[PDB]
Amino acid sequence: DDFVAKLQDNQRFRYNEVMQALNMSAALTARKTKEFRSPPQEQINMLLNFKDDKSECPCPEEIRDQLLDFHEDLMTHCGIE
Amino acid sequence: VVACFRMAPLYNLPRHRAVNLFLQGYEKSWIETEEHYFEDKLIEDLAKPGAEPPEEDEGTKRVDPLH
Repeated sequence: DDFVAKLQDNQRFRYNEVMQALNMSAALTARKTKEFRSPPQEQINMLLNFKDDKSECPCPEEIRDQLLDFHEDLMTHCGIE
Repeated sequence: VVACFRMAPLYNLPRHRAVNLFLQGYEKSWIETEEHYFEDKLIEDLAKPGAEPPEEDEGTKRVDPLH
C-alpha cells in the first residue's frame, strides 16, 4: 500500500516535470512518454526493474531502498537470510 | 495529440488496482528471479546414515532417507 502510494506520487511528479519540459524537444517527449503510454502492467514491471545493477529504472534511491529493505526482511523471514 | 499525451498513467488507477499490479510484477521480477542453491547440501544431508549402526537395529544397515 505505502510502496505503491509513494511510487504513484513519484510518477505524477515526473509526469508533471515532463509536461513542463516538453517544449525542449518533440523527439525527447516520445522517449520520455514511452513510460506513461505503456500498458499498466509493463509500466509497473519497468518501474520494478531497479534490481541488480542495470539501473535503467526511473525509480528514485529512496523508493528503491524501501524495497531493498522489505525484500531482505522477507527473505530472512523465508529462511534464506 | 492531447490524448497521446494523456494516455492512462499508473497514478490515475485506484490504489487497490495498482497494488494488485505491483503484487504480480514484484512476484515475477523478484521472487521468481531470486536464486539460492541448496541441492548438494540437501542431498548430502539425506544420504547421511544418522547414528543408525549405533542404534539397536539388530540387523543389516537400514536404508537412509535418500534410498
